[PDB]
Amino acid sequence: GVAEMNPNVNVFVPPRDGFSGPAPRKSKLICEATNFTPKPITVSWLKDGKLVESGFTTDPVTIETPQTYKVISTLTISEIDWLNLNVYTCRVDHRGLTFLKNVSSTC
Amino acid sequence: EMNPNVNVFVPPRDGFKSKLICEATNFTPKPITVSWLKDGKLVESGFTTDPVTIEQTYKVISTLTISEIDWLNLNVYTCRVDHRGLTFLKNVSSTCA
Amino acid sequence: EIVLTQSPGTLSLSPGERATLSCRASETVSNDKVAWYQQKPGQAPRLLIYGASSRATGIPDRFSGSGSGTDFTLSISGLEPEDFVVYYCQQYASSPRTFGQGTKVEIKRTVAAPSVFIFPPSDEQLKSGTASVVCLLNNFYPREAKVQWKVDNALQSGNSQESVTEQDSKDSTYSLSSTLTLSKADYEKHKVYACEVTHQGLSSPVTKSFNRGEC
Amino acid sequence: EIVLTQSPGTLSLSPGERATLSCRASETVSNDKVAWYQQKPGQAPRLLIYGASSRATGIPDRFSGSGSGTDFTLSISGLEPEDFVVYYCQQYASSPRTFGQGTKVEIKRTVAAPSVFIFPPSDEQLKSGTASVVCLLNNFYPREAKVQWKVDNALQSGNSQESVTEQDSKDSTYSLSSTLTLSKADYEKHKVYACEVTHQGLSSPVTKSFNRGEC
Amino acid sequence: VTLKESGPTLVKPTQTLTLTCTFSGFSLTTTGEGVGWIRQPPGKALEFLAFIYWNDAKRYNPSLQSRLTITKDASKKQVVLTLTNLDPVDTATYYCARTSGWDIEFEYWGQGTLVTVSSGSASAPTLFPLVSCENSSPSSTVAVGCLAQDFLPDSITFSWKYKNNSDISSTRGFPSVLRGGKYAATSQVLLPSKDVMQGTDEHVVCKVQHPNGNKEKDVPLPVVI
Amino acid sequence: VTLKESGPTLVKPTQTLTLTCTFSGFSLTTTGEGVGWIRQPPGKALEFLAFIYWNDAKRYNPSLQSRLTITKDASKKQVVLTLTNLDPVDTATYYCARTSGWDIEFEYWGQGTLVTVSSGSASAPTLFPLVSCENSSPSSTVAVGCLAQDFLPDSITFSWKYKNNSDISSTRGFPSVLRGGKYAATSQVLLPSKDVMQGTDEHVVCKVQHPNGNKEKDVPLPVVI
Ligand SMILES: *[C@@H]1O[C@H](CO)[C@@H](O[C@@H]2O[C@H](CO)[C@@H](O)[C@H](O)[C@H]2NC(C)=O)[C@H](O)[C@H]1NC(C)=O
Ligand SMILES: *[C@@H]1O[C@H](CO)[C@@H](O[C@@H]2O[C@H](CO)[C@@H](O)[C@H](O)[C@H]2NC(C)=O)[C@H](O)[C@H]1NC(C)=O
Repeated sequence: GVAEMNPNVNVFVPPRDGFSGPAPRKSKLICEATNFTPKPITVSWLKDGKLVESGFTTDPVTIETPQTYKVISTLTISEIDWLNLNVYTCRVDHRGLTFLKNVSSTC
Repeated sequence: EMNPNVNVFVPPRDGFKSKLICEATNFTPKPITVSWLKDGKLVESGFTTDPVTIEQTYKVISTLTISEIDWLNLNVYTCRVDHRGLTFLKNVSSTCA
Repeated sequence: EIVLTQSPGTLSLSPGERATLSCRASETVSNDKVAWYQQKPGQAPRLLIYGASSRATGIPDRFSGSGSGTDFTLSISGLEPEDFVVYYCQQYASSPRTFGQGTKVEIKRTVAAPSVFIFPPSDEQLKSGTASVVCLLNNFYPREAKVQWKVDNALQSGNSQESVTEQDSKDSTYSLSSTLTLSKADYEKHKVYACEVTHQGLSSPVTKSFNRGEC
Repeated sequence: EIVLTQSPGTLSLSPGERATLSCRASETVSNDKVAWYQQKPGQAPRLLIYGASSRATGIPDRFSGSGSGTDFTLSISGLEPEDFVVYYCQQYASSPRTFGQGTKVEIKRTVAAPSVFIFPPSDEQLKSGTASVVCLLNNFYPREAKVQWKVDNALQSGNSQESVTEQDSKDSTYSLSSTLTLSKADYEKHKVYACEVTHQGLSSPVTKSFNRGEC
Repeated sequence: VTLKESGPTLVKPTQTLTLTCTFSGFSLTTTGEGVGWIRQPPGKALEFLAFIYWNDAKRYNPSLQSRLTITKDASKKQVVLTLTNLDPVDTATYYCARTSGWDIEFEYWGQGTLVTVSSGSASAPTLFPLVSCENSSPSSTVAVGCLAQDFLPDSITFSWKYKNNSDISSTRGFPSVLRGGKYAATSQVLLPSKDVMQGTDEHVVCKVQHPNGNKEKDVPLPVVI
Repeated sequence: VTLKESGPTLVKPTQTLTLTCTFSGFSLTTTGEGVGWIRQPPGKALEFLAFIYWNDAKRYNPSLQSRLTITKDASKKQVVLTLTNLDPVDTATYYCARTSGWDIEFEYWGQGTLVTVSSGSASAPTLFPLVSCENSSPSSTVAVGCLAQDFLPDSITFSWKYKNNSDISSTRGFPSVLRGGKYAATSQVLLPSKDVMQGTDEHVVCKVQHPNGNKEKDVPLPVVI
């Protein structure tokens, strides 16, 4: 068949005018990680403690001296759930370590 | 021939140099040009273009390298998309501003 | 003293063609007392035709043996897949008997692209005071190949062996093992270790180099 | 009346091997008055050997002609790349003279996968009252292939032609054209039009279907 | 020693066919010299028709007995071949050769002429566009064809050109096929998909040449992308 | 008619070598019957040593004259072959056959035994890890080897197993090579790049069997992912 690092969780949220389409409007959530090796990360979405099993598309991990990689994910959400102040957490499992990142729309 | 859906993402309110993604999914044909602006001025360097994937539709995304100081000062980053001669603009700003 | 030489040393055949084997003798043979033998790499040899005139018991009629004097051609019709072995010709009219070199046959397969993987020695082997670097090749054809070591722009010879396996039953390929042995003092002075492979199917030699203690 | 049959009708050869051509005759020939001719697809025929005994002027010595009675074998050594044409044997001792069938040779090339592209008829052709559906295949080997039409789970026969090109100089392949002709009234009643291809290199037939006026 | 054939190329069935085997460089005064006729249909082998020896001695094929006439001439150095009761299925390219000796037969062949036996007249070729429907898997390349129908004789060479007056390597070309008396030709080209989805050319022209009318018609490119 | 060979397998050079060609099913009372000795080095062809006829008449090879002795016996139905002045370069597998008639020679062969002539004793096989270094182009598949050195004789069959007590198709196996008196062997295995990056195994074992000691050592597997 010697570089061991930790992933950096980066969660993207839509702006105040990022919703479009017929009512109810829908948006997307992106959780990316860069500068980490190896790549045992499994994409998992948690909505207020509830595991999401539908509406997500896990794209294949691409390729960006250690060899780094990047993974891009997409989760379909709704505008109604965004107005109820629901915290979305991007679960990251890297070599057994659990990485969490709580985001919301509170100013 | 369909109009691409321009969507620009913003960093979270509670902090995160972040990145800007301008998705243009559900577009045809495959060729598409995506650029970036900064307060109405052309951007020379500081951004890349990911290869177009396959979702018949495709998927094209762009990454812009910005800073936290230059993002919370009422700066508009319009994602100019030229598709079949049609220029698509999307002006975004701070949600809490 | 009769010297028997079988030329060529190797030949590529096909499953269902004619394979001609030659048996050159230094001098003549009385009453054409030349016999052929079949030996399998892993089993015991067997006698096919005695005296090059009549066949023995248990030998199919597809084996034909003719020739007299200093020429003996062993023609075989319908080469079965289980007959790709090394054959020999032996005479018993010399007082005493003598043997030859032998001819090795194989299946004519298209030339592929081998992938050479060099394994640097581990740290546990260096503690004993000896080091060895291997140069393994897989899926190459034919058996004829050249393996050379180029360390610090210098060619090493007289201290490297070349051992090759047999033909695969399901792949019809070969695999050689070239181990470069050296001492502990001769391993801590050089920097780059690699082996050069020259293959018919490759338009340019491929070298796999590494760094000392940086991989 | 002497009937000459040349079997087989086709044979695959190699650039530098021996090509044997047979010439079977219904009866015997007086004084072995059988001659061979060489014809190129696009030029005029020429006489190589007259009487199957002596060669003519301007013919290389690599062409050998032997045989007598009802057997005539045309052996050629060193088949040049510019000799892949159709040869014929003709006798002139029958009062009058008769010809045969001929044997077509080709270059032994590996089997590939053809790429079938079916082109539905345009709207301008339908205005004249006639419709035609083509079934074009390229880069396939050998020439032997089966083309069948399956429209509405029905096999159409007796109204489709099969025309194939010659051997390519740089590709050594062939290209056949299968046009399915029909009337305007017979084209507005069916829905799916496709042609089935059965190739040796393909383990499953590939069908390219479309929709009437929806592509 | 050379020979040349000439005569009409478009004749009607069941009428009169005449061909001349013009030769120059020898005379029919020695022995063992004769001129024959050999034809080959486009898809069949050589066929024997008749042969004439010297000293006013000619033979005929029993299969075509009492159907062909041989008229030699020592003044014009040519032989007139009259063919009556024509048949469209007998369309073949006739040839004539010269024999030098008993052993040598048909050594110096001629050139030959193409004679088409059909009831139709000379009409300009009609070109029809061929829309390419390559859905699902476009594979590697997408091809476009230019249909050719209602042309006589088969003397059309295809030539593909770009929209900006360029040259396209056609190479692949199918021969003609008898379609109820007339001929039908089809020719395509393997155009890469990279130059189609990127270029602004929406169609290509199909320019062909024919001695009975230079017809041309561009074909649309639906593309796949 | 069957034959069987037996004797020591580990002997020292320049001492005494004795082999017995045990046979049962026939007797040396007729004419044209004899037993010979044929050896073959691992990489060379067959070599003739000696042959003995009946009625107390034996011959010797002029190349090895005055170096071999033949002692037959009609009571034990076996022939004792004494080999003096051994040489490590003469290591070969000896065979013996029986001849039935003048024309038929060496028809019923035996089994044969492997005799190694070396000054070293029987030592346990020393296994060493072989860490792979494949940089730049990952290619498609990467193999891992298990070094085997200082073993005698060559009776080691390699076997690869996973961390969870499974089976790995080794298939590929290289023969041993003489290394200054001892033997050295190396065995690799083609592991797919998909299974390695999926499992969580950090090392694999190299289990081998030898009649002079069952040694094993795991090699590091830094994985790719
Ligand atoms: C006509 O337009 C075509 C575009 O379809 C041109 O083809 C391009 O130019 C290069 C060089 O001539 C060609 O080899 C390629 O097929 C095309 N380029 C790419 C990047 O696809 C063609 O050159 C034009 N003709 C002329 C005379 O300029
Ligand atoms: C031991 O672990 C290995 C992991 O390296 C297992 O191999 C995987 O499981 C399947 C089913 O047995 C194998 O066919 C594949 O090679 C591996 N899967 C993938 C997706 O790579 C192996 O199964 C385990 N052994 C047992 C007995 O469960």
